[PDB]
Amino acid sequence: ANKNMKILIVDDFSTMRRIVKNLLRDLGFNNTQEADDGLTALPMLKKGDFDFVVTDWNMPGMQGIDLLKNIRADEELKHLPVLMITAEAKREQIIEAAQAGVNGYIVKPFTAATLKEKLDKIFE
Ligand code: BEF
Ligand SMILES: [Mg+2]
Repeated sequence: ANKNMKILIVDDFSTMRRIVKNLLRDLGFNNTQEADDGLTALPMLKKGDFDFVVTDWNMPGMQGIDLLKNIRADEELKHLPVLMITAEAKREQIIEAAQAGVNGYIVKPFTAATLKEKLDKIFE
């Protein structure tokens, strides 16, 4: 588990990207960059050579679910682990993200404790 892997934090809420960034720093990860919607994340992922994606769901531009499908439906981006963070706690929606290929999930609000937990869970 590289602690200097390039990570993209996607969320329409700036403060949330901010919180995620610091929790990640707390766990020994400071190579984070941001995108405020799935529409701005894609082009970044398209040439940024990121290693990990943490994405919100509910986003006006391109919903987090659609972003993961684009990442998956893309031969150069389909190995990217994706942790979905979001308020949508409905099982039917978690299922949907699972079928779409997400690697992990985590419901807002969460702590550094819970985050690290999820991260380790993901690396496979
Ligand atoms: F905006 Be995410 F669905 F919390
Ligand atoms: Mg949102």
